[PDB]
Amino acid sequence: VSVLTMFRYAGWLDRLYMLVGTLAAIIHGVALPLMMLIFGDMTDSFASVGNVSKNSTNMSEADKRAMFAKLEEEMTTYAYYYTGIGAGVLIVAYIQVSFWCLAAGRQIHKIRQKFFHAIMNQEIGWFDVHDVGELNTRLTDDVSKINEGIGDKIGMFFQAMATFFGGFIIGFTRGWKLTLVILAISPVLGLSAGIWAKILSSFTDKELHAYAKAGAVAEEVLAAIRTVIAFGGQKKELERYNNNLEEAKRLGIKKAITANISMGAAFLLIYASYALAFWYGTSLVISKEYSIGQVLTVFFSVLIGAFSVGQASPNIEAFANARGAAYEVFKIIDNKPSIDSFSKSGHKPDNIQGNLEFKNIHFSYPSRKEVQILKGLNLKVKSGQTVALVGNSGCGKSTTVQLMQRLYDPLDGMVSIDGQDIRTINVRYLREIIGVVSQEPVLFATTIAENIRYGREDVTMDEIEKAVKEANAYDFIMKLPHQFDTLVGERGAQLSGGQKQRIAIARALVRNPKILLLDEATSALDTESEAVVQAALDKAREGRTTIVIAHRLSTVRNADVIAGFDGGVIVEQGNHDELMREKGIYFKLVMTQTLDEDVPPASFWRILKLNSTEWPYFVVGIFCAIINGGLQPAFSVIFSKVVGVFTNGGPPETQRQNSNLFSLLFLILGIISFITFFLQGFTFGKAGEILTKRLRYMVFKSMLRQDVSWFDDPKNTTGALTTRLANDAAQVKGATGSRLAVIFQNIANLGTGIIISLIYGWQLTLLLLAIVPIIAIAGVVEMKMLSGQALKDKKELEGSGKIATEAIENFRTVVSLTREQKFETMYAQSLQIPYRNAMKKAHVFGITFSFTQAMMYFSYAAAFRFGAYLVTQQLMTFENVLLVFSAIVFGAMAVGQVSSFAPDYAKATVSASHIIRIIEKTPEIDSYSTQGLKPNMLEGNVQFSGVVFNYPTRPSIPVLQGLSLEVKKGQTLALVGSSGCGKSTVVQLLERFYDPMAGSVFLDGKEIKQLNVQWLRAQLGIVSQEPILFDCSIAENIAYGDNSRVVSYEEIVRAAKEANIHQFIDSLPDKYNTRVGDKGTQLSGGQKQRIAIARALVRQPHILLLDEATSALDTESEKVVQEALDKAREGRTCIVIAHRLSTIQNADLIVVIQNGKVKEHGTHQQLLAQKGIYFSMVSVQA
Ligand SMILES: [Hg+2]
Ligand SMILES: [Hg+2]
Ligand SMILES: [Hg+2]
Ligand SMILES: [Hg+2]
Ligand SMILES: [Hg+2]
Ligand SMILES: [Hg+2]
Repeated sequence: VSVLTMFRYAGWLDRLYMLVGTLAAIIHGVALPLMMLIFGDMTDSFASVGNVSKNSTNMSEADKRAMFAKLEEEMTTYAYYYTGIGAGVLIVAYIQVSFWCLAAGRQIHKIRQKFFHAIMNQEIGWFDVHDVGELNTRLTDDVSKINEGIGDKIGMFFQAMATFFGGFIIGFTRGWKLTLVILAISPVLGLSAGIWAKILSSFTDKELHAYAKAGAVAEEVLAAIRTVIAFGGQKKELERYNNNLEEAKRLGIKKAITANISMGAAFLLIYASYALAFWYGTSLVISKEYSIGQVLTVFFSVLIGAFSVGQASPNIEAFANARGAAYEVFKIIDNKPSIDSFSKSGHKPDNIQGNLEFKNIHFSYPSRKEVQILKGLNLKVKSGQTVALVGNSGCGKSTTVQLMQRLYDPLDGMVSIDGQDIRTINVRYLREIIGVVSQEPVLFATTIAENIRYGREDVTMDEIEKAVKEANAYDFIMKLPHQFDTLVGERGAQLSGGQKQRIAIARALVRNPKILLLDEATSALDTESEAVVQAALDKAREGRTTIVIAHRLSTVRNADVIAGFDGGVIVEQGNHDELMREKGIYFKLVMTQTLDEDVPPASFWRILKLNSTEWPYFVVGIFCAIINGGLQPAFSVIFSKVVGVFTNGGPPETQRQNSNLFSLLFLILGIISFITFFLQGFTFGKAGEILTKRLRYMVFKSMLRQDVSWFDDPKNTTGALTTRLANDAAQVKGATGSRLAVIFQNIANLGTGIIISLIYGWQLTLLLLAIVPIIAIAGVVEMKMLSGQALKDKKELEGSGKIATEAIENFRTVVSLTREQKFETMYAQSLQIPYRNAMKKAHVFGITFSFTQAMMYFSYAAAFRFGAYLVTQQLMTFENVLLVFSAIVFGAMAVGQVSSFAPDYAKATVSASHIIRIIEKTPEIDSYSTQGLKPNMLEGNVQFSGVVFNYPTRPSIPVLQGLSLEVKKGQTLALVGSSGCGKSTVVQLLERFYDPMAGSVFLDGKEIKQLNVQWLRAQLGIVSQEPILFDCSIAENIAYGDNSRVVSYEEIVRAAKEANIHQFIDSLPDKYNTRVGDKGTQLSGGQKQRIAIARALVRQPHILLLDEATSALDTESEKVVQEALDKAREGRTCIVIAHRLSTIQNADLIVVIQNGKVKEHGTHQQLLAQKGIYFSMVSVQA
């Protein structure tokens, strides 16, 4: 049910095609082991012919007859075998995949649409809670996981039955208690394998989790770097914790590693154990009873069974996951909560006109406990009027303006439109009949026209034309390029909020209501526009009855009535002069107011070269690698031997021959490998450890040392970098361990196979190598195309989903709801196309998969057939075919390798290239001399000449175009610019973060072009807007490890002293010892700046960069700090730059720079004397 069933609902000819495909799956699995059996009977006839071949030494002609007999005979049998099966799979494989999509396909389509409309209907809850972000995200993420859940489930079914029926059909049928010898030994061994192996496997995971914890404590902060570049470079705290925990769980999860290893050793040691009881119990039960050399088929086949239970397991996992996902957040999906609103049938007050009536309504936000903002409120408002709501402490005004749209049903009491109660009339209708314009005016990415059209679907540009013009929009929309068809460069990002807002008004204007709510509308907008905007509002509302809430008491006046609010609290109602005449709230408040990137450079064999660089040595590992390899073909022969030396030979000793080869198979594989792993995993794994550590280090310092427009002008977020660090070291480790499983698999498969290929008598050797390359080639080609379709669909769906987020992500739609389905509808179209395309690709997956299995039979058949070729009287055609199985199984061996161990190279090589380009870099500023700190360079006179520059992005021309100023010593360079850039760039430039594109500078005596950077920054009393401190105790922060500068206590005290942060230092728990506590949050920026300043005056500079420092503070913070910055200066030169146009008066040389070019300068009154620019600045300052 629900879980599983709801999970699998929706589907007539769906459910039917489904059960059909399941069936195909069934028969298919059954194919694999039937195929086993037949391999058996062909093999038996093969023994009989080899047995009499063994006898030989007699009637030659009867050998030519007995032989061409079974030859051509089983030759017929082989034919009908590849046939029956072969054709079989092709047909049914294609069928089970047609299961996959036909099913999941339609099933999701249905899902998809229900959810789209579902979300769009959850209404005010979809704001009430839900990250919304986390939502759309889940829309796609989950929807898809459902998909995988369905077609893979099919895969399982199929295998569930090749295992079930195999282990059965043969696991019993053949042997009658011998097949049980199977059941017995076999399933039992298989038991020890499953347990022990899986035991450690869980053990492994636990190892990996503890790893993860250590890796986070391997992270810490890595941002704020600007502050940290003027700091120097942590460099050692990072390494410290890094290699600490890493090494730890390195070798540790590396024991579980060398335990995954020790695990390969498990399953495999225990694999050859299989071989043990396998052959053992076999041989005994082959010299006594059931003497066939065909126990093979049986036991061997039951083995196939185990393997299949494996594949079945991952498929099942898939199912369950997709279930959990959909099903649970499906009740989140399907489910039709709503009721807090709806958008269907209802009541219709077509009387048009009427008065609003807020009657005795209490209400608290959706968040169950906040105060009932509307704490019992009554109000009424006549028609054609326009009422002003006046509040400030938030939480009310806006809200009544809220439910006046039924946004939320009234907690208690009620409201009435016209004369009926809001709740009673239908929504779509209400919402329409209620024009509304709030602050944030949002415009979807489209033409102006289309946005107004959103206001009203059907409607002709003649009406829009009217609309705009009515909302004074007609002018700009006309001069602006393209006209109404002009767009809106992705989101409402292209024009001024002023016009945005206007456009809106137009939108709502075509909606043409009878109620109009203006939520501060005009607000948060430039003054002049505010005018124009309110202007359009005016020409809009009187026709309509309107409730407006706002702060511009200036635009309040003309209120037919006002009401007193201020954070949920109704009081004084009435006309202006009345609420002023009251000298109450109105009057009161009235007077109070007066992460993408991927790069082309690869690294052909380079990270190999550099590999070994990132390497000490471990030939040892590669050593056993070679052995592991041989180990495999070895098996090929040891087995081929058994069967051989028992399918044709001398009677006595066959027990010892058996028994021997049996144990041989065990001791050999079992041990050798257990070993192989243990060892190799030890050495090579350790290579992964180190490589990754000495790597995270290498890279990190590369960054610390790096700098300049890296973060100075990036698109390499803190994340992108923490990312790089962790993920990349890992990956690379991968590129090296890979070179290892390379020499290895290599020798094994080929080398060994080829030698034994010599003993191959050129008729199979060749017979196969042709086959393996082709079937191998399939593995590849198939997976390839499978990816193409996967990604491309991700694209089409991306168009759709991208736009479905546009909506859900923009709820400021339900506002009008005049799009709803219309919306998700446009997306119904998009889908539509990717849907038809989906049915096809369904088919595709099928044909492909199938064709692969057809290769299955083709391969085998041709093989065994050709091999057998010519056994007329006993010729070069006999047992050797078993070594043929050896080279076929060889190709399959290497297959294990590609589909196992480290990341398919790839992502690892990519990651390598990446972390390599990053580790290469250009220090740009480590050491250097460019002076020798001469014991006189203390003057501190700053020189800026020519100074032309633009932070790399130069196309936006520079913000410094031919600049030149300077600053005497022990004094104060006053900086007053336009805004933002300019003041910053200057500072920086001194800090020589970015070097001027032309011209030069002299902190005193010579090219702050070429002066030793580290020293240049030795002196820099820098303190900016947003201070900051990494979490050391403030005593340490204070002690900002500028360099060798030791934590001079009394020094840190000197700072705290003139810092005036001492006020917190005197008492405040733990005093200096108090860590910034939680990275900061526990102290006002005022105190913070006190510390920053400390830091600085602790450095005992000579020059100072006071970048608008206090430009966000208040009273005694501001002031006291100016007292700090005060005594902080005059002892040294300092460019105090700011937007404190006021307190800037105490300046030595005040320069008025106009972004790029300096236009005014001199002393204050002298500047005013120069009535003009600086003047206007002071005249606006008022
Ligand atoms: Hg599919
Ligand atoms: Hg609130
Ligand atoms: Hg090895
Ligand atoms: Hg800038
Ligand atoms: Hg710190
Ligand atoms: Hg200053």
